[PDB]
Amino acid sequence: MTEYKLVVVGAGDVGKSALTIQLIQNHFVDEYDPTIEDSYRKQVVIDGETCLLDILDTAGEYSAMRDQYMRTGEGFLCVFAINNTKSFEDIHQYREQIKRVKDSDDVPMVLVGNKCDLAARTVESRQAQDLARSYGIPYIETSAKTRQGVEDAFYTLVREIRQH
Ligand SMILES: Nc1nc2c(ncn2[C@@H]2O[C@H](COP(=O)(O)OP(=O)(O)NP(=O)(O)O)[C@@H](O)[C@H]2O)c(=O)[nH]1
Ligand SMILES: [Ca+2]
Ligand SMILES: [Mg+2]
Repeated sequence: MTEYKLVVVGAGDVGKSALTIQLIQNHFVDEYDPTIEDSYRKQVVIDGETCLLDILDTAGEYSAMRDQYMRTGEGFLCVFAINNTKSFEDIHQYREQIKRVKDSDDVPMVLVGNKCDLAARTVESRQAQDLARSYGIPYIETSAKTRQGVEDAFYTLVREIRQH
Protein backbone atom coordinates (compact mmCIF):
# COMPACT_ATOMS: atom_id res chain seq x y z
CA MET A 1 0.00 0.00 0.00
CA THR A 2 0.98 3.62 -0.56
CA GLU A 3 2.90 4.69 2.54
CA TYR A 4 3.98 8.21 3.53
CA LYS A 5 6.65 8.39 6.23
CA LEU A 6 6.23 11.65 8.15
CA VAL A 7 8.42 13.14 10.90
CA VAL A 8 7.36 15.74 13.50
CA VAL A 9 10.07 18.06 14.80
CA GLY A 10 10.22 21.27 16.81
CA ALA A 11 11.12 22.74 20.17
CA GLY A 12 10.14 21.39 23.56
CA ASP A 13 6.44 21.38 24.46
CA VAL A 14 5.20 22.82 21.16
CA GLY A 15 2.81 19.89 20.88
CA LYS A 16 4.55 17.34 18.65
CA SER A 17 3.26 14.38 20.61
CA ALA A 18 -0.16 15.99 21.07
CA LEU A 19 -0.50 16.58 17.32
CA THR A 20 0.53 12.99 16.63
CA ILE A 21 -1.82 11.38 19.17
CA GLN A 22 -4.63 13.63 17.91
CA LEU A 23 -4.04 12.31 14.41
CA ILE A 24 -3.83 8.67 15.51
CA GLN A 25 -6.30 8.43 18.42
CA ASN A 26 -8.46 11.58 18.00
CA HIS A 27 -7.54 12.24 21.66
CA PHE A 28 -6.08 15.43 23.17
CA VAL A 29 -3.21 14.53 25.49
CA ASP A 30 -3.69 16.66 28.62
CA GLU A 31 -1.20 15.31 31.19
CA TYR A 32 0.17 11.97 29.94
CA ASP A 33 2.35 12.72 26.96
CA PRO A 34 4.45 9.82 25.63
CA THR A 35 7.74 11.58 26.58
CA ILE A 36 9.51 8.61 24.95
CA GLU A 37 9.65 9.09 21.18
CA ASP A 38 7.82 6.47 19.10
CA SER A 39 6.43 5.68 15.64
CA TYR A 40 2.70 5.60 14.91
CA ARG A 41 0.81 4.09 11.99
CA LYS A 42 -2.69 4.60 10.63
CA GLN A 43 -4.60 3.90 7.46
CA VAL A 44 -6.35 7.06 6.27
CA VAL A 45 -8.06 8.38 3.16
CA ILE A 46 -6.32 11.51 1.82
CA ASP A 47 -7.96 13.28 -1.14
CA GLY A 48 -9.64 10.02 -2.10
CA GLU A 49 -6.41 7.99 -1.79
CA THR A 50 -6.33 5.16 0.72
CA CYS A 51 -2.86 5.20 2.22
CA LEU A 52 -0.87 4.44 5.33
CA LEU A 53 0.82 7.12 7.43
CA ASP A 54 3.85 6.27 9.55
CA ILE A 55 4.47 9.20 11.88
CA LEU A 56 7.71 9.47 13.83
CA ASP A 57 7.43 11.67 16.93
CA THR A 58 10.80 13.24 17.77
CA ALA A 59 12.32 14.78 20.88
CA GLY A 60 12.71 18.53 21.23
CA GLU A 61 20.96 18.07 19.71
CA TYR A 62 23.07 16.22 17.13
CA SER A 63 23.07 12.42 17.02
CA ALA A 64 24.07 9.88 14.37
CA MET A 65 21.10 7.72 15.36
CA ARG A 66 18.72 10.68 15.33
CA ASP A 67 19.97 11.34 11.80
CA GLN A 68 19.17 7.69 11.02
CA TYR A 69 15.64 8.13 12.37
CA MET A 70 15.18 11.43 10.54
CA ARG A 71 16.70 10.24 7.25
CA THR A 72 13.76 7.84 6.87
CA GLY A 73 11.29 10.74 6.77
CA GLU A 74 9.80 11.62 3.39
CA GLY A 75 8.27 14.81 4.78
CA PHE A 76 8.55 16.89 7.90
CA LEU A 77 6.29 19.05 10.06
CA CYS A 78 8.25 21.83 11.76
CA VAL A 79 6.12 22.76 14.75
CA PHE A 80 6.19 25.83 16.92
CA ALA A 81 3.67 27.06 19.49
CA ILE A 82 2.03 30.38 18.63
CA ASN A 83 2.24 31.46 22.28
CA ASN A 84 5.98 30.78 22.57
CA THR A 85 8.35 33.09 20.69
CA LYS A 86 11.48 31.01 21.37
CA SER A 87 9.85 27.98 19.75
CA PHE A 88 9.23 30.04 16.61
CA GLU A 89 12.81 31.30 16.57
CA ASP A 90 14.03 27.71 16.94
CA ILE A 91 12.32 26.66 13.68
CA HIS A 92 15.39 27.69 11.71
CA GLN A 93 17.57 25.10 13.48
CA TYR A 94 15.14 22.24 12.89
CA ARG A 95 14.85 23.07 9.19
CA GLU A 96 18.65 23.23 8.91
CA GLN A 97 18.91 19.76 10.47
CA ILE A 98 16.41 18.32 7.98
CA LYS A 99 18.21 19.82 4.98
CA ARG A 100 21.52 18.33 6.14
CA VAL A 101 20.12 14.86 6.89
CA LYS A 102 18.15 14.63 3.62
CA ASP A 103 21.04 16.15 1.62
CA SER A 104 18.62 18.54 -0.03
CA ASP A 105 17.42 22.14 0.07
CA ASP A 106 13.90 21.23 -1.16
CA VAL A 107 12.55 18.69 1.35
CA PRO A 108 8.75 18.29 1.60
CA MET A 109 7.92 20.25 4.71
CA VAL A 110 5.08 22.19 6.34
CA LEU A 111 5.35 24.98 8.91
CA VAL A 112 2.90 24.31 11.76
CA GLY A 113 1.86 27.03 14.21
CA ASN A 114 0.25 24.93 16.92
CA LYS A 115 -1.92 25.86 19.93
CA CYS A 116 -4.12 28.12 17.78
CA ASP A 117 -6.96 27.71 20.30
CA LEU A 118 -4.88 30.10 22.42
CA ALA A 119 -5.90 33.58 21.35
CA ALA A 120 -3.19 34.98 23.67
CA ARG A 121 -0.54 34.46 21.02
CA THR A 122 2.95 35.91 20.84
CA VAL A 123 3.67 34.95 17.18
CA GLU A 124 1.36 36.62 14.68
CA SER A 125 0.09 34.65 11.68
CA ARG A 126 1.67 37.27 9.41
CA GLN A 127 5.18 36.62 10.79
CA ALA A 128 4.85 32.88 10.23
CA GLN A 129 3.42 33.38 6.73
CA ASP A 130 6.43 35.55 5.91
CA LEU A 131 8.87 32.91 7.17
CA ALA A 132 7.04 30.09 5.39
CA ARG A 133 6.86 31.98 2.07
CA SER A 134 10.61 32.65 2.28
CA TYR A 135 11.16 28.92 2.78
CA GLY A 136 8.69 28.12 -0.02
CA ILE A 137 6.55 25.81 2.15
CA PRO A 138 2.92 25.80 3.35
CA TYR A 139 1.92 27.26 6.69
CA ILE A 140 -0.97 25.81 8.70
CA GLU A 141 -2.26 26.77 12.14
CA THR A 142 -3.42 23.86 14.28
CA SER A 143 -4.84 23.06 17.68
CA ALA A 144 -4.23 19.59 19.09
CA LYS A 145 -6.72 20.58 21.80
CA THR A 146 -9.68 21.48 19.56
CA ARG A 147 -8.38 19.32 16.62
CA GLN A 148 -8.60 22.30 14.24
CA GLY A 149 -6.09 21.96 11.44
CA VAL A 150 -4.53 18.77 12.81
CA GLU A 151 -5.45 16.49 9.90
CA ASP A 152 -4.96 19.48 7.54
CA ALA A 153 -1.29 19.77 8.53
CA PHE A 154 -0.48 16.09 8.06
CA TYR A 155 -2.47 15.75 4.81
CA THR A 156 -0.95 18.94 3.37
CA LEU A 157 2.45 17.42 4.09
CA VAL A 158 1.41 14.33 2.13
CA ARG A 159 0.38 16.60 -0.77
CA GLU A 160 3.83 18.22 -0.67
CA ILE A 161 5.39 14.74 -0.82
CA ARG A 162 3.23 13.81 -3.81
CA GLN A 163 4.21 16.83 -5.89
CA HIS A 164 7.91 16.88 -4.94
N1 LIG B 1 -4.04 24.62 24.54
C1 LIG B 1 -3.27 23.76 23.87
N2 LIG B 1 -2.42 23.03 24.55
C2 LIG B 1 -1.72 22.21 23.75
C3 LIG B 1 -1.80 22.06 22.39
N3 LIG B 1 -0.90 21.11 21.93
C4 LIG B 1 -0.30 20.70 23.02
N4 LIG B 1 -0.75 21.33 24.16
C5 LIG B 1 -0.25 21.12 25.52
O1 LIG B 1 1.11 21.50 25.46
C6 LIG B 1 1.90 20.66 26.33
C7 LIG B 1 3.04 20.08 25.52
O2 LIG B 1 2.54 19.10 24.58
P1 LIG B 1 3.44 17.90 24.04
O3 LIG B 1 2.61 17.17 23.06
O4 LIG B 1 3.91 17.07 25.18
O5 LIG B 1 4.60 18.57 23.32
P2 LIG B 1 5.91 17.99 22.83
O6 LIG B 1 6.29 18.94 21.74
O7 LIG B 1 5.72 16.57 22.46
N5 LIG B 1 6.97 18.07 24.03
P3 LIG B 1 8.42 17.37 24.09
O8 LIG B 1 9.39 18.17 23.29
O9 LIG B 1 8.87 17.50 25.53
O10 LIG B 1 8.23 15.96 23.58
C8 LIG B 1 0.91 19.64 26.91
O11 LIG B 1 0.47 19.98 28.24
C9 LIG B 1 -0.26 19.66 25.93
O12 LIG B 1 -1.51 19.32 26.51
C10 LIG B 1 -2.73 22.83 21.67
O13 LIG B 1 -2.93 22.83 20.45
N6 LIG B 1 -3.45 23.68 22.51
CA1 LIG C 1 6.55 6.34 0.62
MG1 LIG D 1 6.80 14.86 22.85
